Amino acid sequence: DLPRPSISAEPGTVIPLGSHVTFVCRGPVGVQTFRLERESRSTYNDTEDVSQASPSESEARFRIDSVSEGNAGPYRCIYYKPPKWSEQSDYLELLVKEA
Repeated sequence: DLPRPSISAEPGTVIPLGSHVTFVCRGPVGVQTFRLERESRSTYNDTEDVSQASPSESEARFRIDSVSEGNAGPYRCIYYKPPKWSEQSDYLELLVKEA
C-alpha cells in the first residue's frame, strides 16, 4: 500500500577511500522517519529531518564524511509513514576505490 522507497548515492556508488558519500532516501509525502539500513554490521541511521522536493514526494539524506573500507556493502532505505513501516528499498552496493 505504501510505495517502496528509493535510495540514491551522491556522487555515486564507487567511492575513493576518504571521500564522502551521501545517501538520499525518497518516498511519498508524509514520511515521519527515514532509516538508512547498513547491512554489513546490522546497524542503521534514523532521521526525522524530512522535507519535500515536490507535492508528492518527501526525502531525507545521510552523509558518510570519510568513507573507509568498512563502509563497503549493501545499503537500503526504509520509511515510517504511520501506521506502518514501508518495505525496504532496492539495495545500493557501496564499493570503495582505494584511488
